[PDB]
Amino acid sequence: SHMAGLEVLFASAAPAITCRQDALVCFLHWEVVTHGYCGLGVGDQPGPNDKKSELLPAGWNNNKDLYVLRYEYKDGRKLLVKAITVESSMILNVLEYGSQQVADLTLNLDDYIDAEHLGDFHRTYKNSEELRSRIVSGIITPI
Repeated sequence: SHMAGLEVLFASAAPAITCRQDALVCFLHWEVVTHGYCGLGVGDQPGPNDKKSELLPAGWNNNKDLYVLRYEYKDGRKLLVKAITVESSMILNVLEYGSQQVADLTLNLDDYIDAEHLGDFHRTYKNSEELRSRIVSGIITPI
């Protein structure tokens, strides 16, 4: 049991996946999404193109140092997700925009992404299952 779709998302974003970070944030998007959420858009205030969507928002990958993404839960529970690049790592930091609850998590790109396999979804992810737990158990659960 892990939900289907990461391969698709990664295909659907494929032109956009250029750096390790991009793949990291792509994996993150699908875990947010498969656990109740719908993406809303880029940035931290709603721009003019806020489609409720499962896809990555347009310009989700413009800034390789900082990723800013807004989500909104199937039923309720809105979200502001920041993936901050630091050296060989990312800091995930996530706000429930309406309980100012806050989650954190740091991830070593050296241990999870392969820059030498970016062009191949099947070898991009070095530790799908650990990466999946850490993210679930560290960012999603603290609803």
